Amino acid sequence: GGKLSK
Amino acid sequence: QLTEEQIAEFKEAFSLFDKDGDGTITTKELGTVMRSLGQNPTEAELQDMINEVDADGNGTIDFPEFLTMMARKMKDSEEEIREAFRVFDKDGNGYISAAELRHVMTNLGEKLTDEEVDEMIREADIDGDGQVNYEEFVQMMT
Ligand SMILES: *C(=O)CCCCCCCCCCCCC
Ligand SMILES: [Ca+2]
Ligand SMILES: [Ca+2]
Ligand SMILES: [Ca+2]
Ligand SMILES: [Ca+2]
Repeated sequence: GGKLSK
Repeated sequence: QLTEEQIAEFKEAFSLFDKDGDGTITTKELGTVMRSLGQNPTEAELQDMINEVDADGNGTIDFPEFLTMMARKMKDSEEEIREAFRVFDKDGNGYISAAELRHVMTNLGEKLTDEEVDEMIREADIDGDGQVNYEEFVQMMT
């Protein structure tokens, strides 16, 4: 949906 | 640390594996997901995998164990990332397009608005060309 890891 | 948006994303990803929604991921469910991604694990290989994440050894994967596994973002193989990239880059041109990402989401049985697919592409895109090349794919999970 929006993000994951750095 | 682990953002709340990540917990949201990982909870959604978890629902992609837990087909029946019984709160646990089984080897059968892991098998269908992997086959939908062009893979083909054997019963034993599938069982070995669940094991490498089955904290309480009960045989199945619960969200806590899945969240835990995902927490292992500290990892970073150039052939393991490579196969992952390949499932997405279907035409093999070195760039994952919104349409290709959509196709994999579809096989995984996930319904997303075009806007949602553009967004996923957006957060992974680095150069701004609107696509995800190998270099950006890697950084996306390390
Ligand atoms: C936002 O909507 C959440 C993103 C969900 C993507 C699910 C992908 C999980 C399956 C792994 C496939 C990639 C191959 C290693
Ligand atoms: Ca299940
Ligand atoms: Ca378990
Ligand atoms: Ca491509
Ligand atoms: Ca790009």
